[PDB]
Amino acid sequence: MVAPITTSGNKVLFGGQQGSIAGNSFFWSNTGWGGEKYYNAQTVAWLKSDWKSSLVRAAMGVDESGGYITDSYNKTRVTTVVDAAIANNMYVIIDWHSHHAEQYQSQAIAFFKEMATKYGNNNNVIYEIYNEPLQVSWSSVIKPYATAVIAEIRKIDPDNLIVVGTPTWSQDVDVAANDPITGYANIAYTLHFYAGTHGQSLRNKASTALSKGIPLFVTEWGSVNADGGGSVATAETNSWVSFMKTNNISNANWALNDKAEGASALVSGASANGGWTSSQLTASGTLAKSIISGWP
Repeated sequence: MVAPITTSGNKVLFGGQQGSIAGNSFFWSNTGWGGEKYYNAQTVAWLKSDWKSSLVRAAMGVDESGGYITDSYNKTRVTTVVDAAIANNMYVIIDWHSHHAEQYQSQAIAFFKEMATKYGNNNNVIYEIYNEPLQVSWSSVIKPYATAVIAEIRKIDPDNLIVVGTPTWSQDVDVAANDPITGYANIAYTLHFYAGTHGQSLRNKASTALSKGIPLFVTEWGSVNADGGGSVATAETNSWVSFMKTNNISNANWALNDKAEGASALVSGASANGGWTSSQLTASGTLAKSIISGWP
């Protein structure tokens, strides 16, 4: 039903043609952290019908407090959002939302094997296997774990996109480009930016990476500071959108959530049933709807 996603050189393709999609990341799924109330079919359908979103990202907390490693119901929140994205003809990222993914390798393999088995025949699904590595080695920390998890997914789901986290909160895509994962089909690399913190020096590294032949996917970006706080950087966000559209870079905005921080798209109390009007969107949410609604 939706077009299958593939990669070829530095391009992420849809039904074999260049293009890109825009949508939304939910906040951490973790029990007690307040983003869980939006993991439901009404909010998913509303992002589709009112924001024209093409994509939702289920950000399943792993080793953080209330994450999947101690609270099994995180997986239920993910499957609820996956089923709803399929029901609404939207792509969906299943995101192992950890800063230490290599330390939970067997758990990550088991989880992605169960997902690939249940969902691997749907074109909608994208596997994101390591949200945000920290200041750790690409060759000696991330790449060996990413290779192990990809080997296992590809034995079950030969095709659907896998997106791999990069060093330094998924900034160092130019490092991954110097030592890419070869031999497996349809693998892209994560770039995260926050417009209040990151500008031209980070676009320069993304340009280097694309020049060296690797495809990028922005599974998370914000218009505020990297810690999720602060003011919307409208002009810097525009420069990033220009860069993403130039290079057909798909993207998910952080976060569809109503916590009292700058990155939250919604004003606190915004209904979990969706139906939000203009005043229930924060400065960041207003700008993200504009970008997503206008995406080519």
